[PDB]
Amino acid sequence: QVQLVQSGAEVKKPGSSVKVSCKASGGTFNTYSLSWVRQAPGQGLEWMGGIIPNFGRGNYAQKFQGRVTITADESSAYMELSSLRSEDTAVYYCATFRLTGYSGSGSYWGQGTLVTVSSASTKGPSVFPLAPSGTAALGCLVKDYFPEPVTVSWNGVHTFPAVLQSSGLYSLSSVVTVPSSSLGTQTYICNVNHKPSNTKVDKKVEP
Amino acid sequence: DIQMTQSPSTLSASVGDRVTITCRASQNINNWLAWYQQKPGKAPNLLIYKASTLETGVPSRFSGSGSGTEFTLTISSLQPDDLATYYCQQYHSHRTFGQGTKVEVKGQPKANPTVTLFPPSSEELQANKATLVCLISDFYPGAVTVAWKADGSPVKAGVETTKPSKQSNNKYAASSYLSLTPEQWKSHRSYSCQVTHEGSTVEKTVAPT
Amino acid sequence: DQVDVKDCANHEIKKVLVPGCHGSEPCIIHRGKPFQLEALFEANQNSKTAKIEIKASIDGLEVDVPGIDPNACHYMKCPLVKGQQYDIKYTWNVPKIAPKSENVVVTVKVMGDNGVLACAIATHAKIRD
Ligand SMILES: [Cl-]
Repeated sequence: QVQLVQSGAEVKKPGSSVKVSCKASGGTFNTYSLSWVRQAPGQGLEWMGGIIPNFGRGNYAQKFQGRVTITADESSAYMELSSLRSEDTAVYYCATFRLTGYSGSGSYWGQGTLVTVSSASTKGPSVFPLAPSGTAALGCLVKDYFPEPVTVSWNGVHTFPAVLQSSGLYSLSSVVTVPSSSLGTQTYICNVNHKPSNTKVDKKVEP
Repeated sequence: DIQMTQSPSTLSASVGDRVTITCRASQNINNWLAWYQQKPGKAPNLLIYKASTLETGVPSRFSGSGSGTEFTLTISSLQPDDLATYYCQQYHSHRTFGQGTKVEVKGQPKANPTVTLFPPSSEELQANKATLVCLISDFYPGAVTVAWKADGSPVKAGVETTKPSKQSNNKYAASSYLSLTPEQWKSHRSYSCQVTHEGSTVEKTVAPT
Repeated sequence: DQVDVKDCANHEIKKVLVPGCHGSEPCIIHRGKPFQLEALFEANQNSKTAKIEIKASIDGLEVDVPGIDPNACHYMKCPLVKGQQYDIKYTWNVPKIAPKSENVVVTVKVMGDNGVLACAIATHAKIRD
């Protein structure tokens, strides 16, 4: 399948610059235009710029001209944003679109990269088990991390949006609902990935 | 610079209604107009390209039209899956996205919340902290109030509660966290998480044990 | 035949010709094939120099145009004399891998000693097999 893989989320200091990568697999950017689009939390989609890889240089929205550079070959594209300010906090996506001389949309989106512009350090979460006491409910508490995002998997599943404490740190929870009879005889571990602190933690949840 | 003016910013309608979203371009964009749908917590997905061409797999209820500077997206019969933010995008000269139209789908049946309350883990207590976790799912409409009690007395403090957020099944979830000292946890006979939705209260209680 | 272009200067370009294209009909540029263009223009100034600047876009995104000689004085007798007419012929090699597009914009600007000699925008070109 055509998949665009982007660099992981990170914390960048104000005045620093960030280089986001977008790698194509299962195909190439040949026959496609490549665009970088940002979405600040609660805000609309904004086009930063785009390129026809190997045929042209980066094209840029005048608001972003001179602070954004976009470069690209047939398998990798990059967006660099310099002089980062708090207003640059956003999910950055790479998106393809078929050239108009070909058939189909050729529309594919990366998973997106949350860039947090902040003076605060990354902080890995503590992971605690939520022991269960028709069905039983078990999960884990992913406590006091910064910035977002965290991702969760197990070994039916509900991952709740994070809460932000007055501390400025986040906490989230994931829940698996299982038959009471399977509790005595089956093992549950939750797999918490916090990329921005490079943290991966697995915790056993037993009665 | 080509500017896209999208109207309305927010649209409320019932299931089965016909909704139309308008996008105007500050200059000619020919037929180079796209429509994307962004469901909550998800990446944007293409619905229409070249003004009227449906992307593969998009339902027939979605249609696109235009007057060269004026373009419209129509949902012939609004469904709960259509709750999302819709954005027009010109691709004639560079690319410009409209401000987006949030579509709210009204008239759906009430659903009361499932409430799950977890006491502090032995492991968190080992770390000299204590968090009660109250998880709220499958409710509609997407508003709830959470009150925490200690031995029946209201707890006004150490309460952190999320805004409601849409599930993939078009009901809502939320979380409330109560931060305690381990001394407060063991020194009280019980704590309760009490969620009220449309005048119905679901109460869950835990005790150190 | 004569094709339609939009003047971005003061109507110095009198005619643009492209064999196999006509007026404002789609003008197909075939990949891997030579493309012939002729322009007739009146000099609006005496100029030692004529520098040609080509901006091209594919689906609203700028692309580099390879194989263009920037010195237009290579294809006509410079210095230009104000009010005299110059005919310039050029065959452009279309890359075999040229990006196929139904939305192509070509802007050709010729700059002289004292600013713009000539400017035209062509929007009817389509890149196909
Ligand atoms: Cl935009």
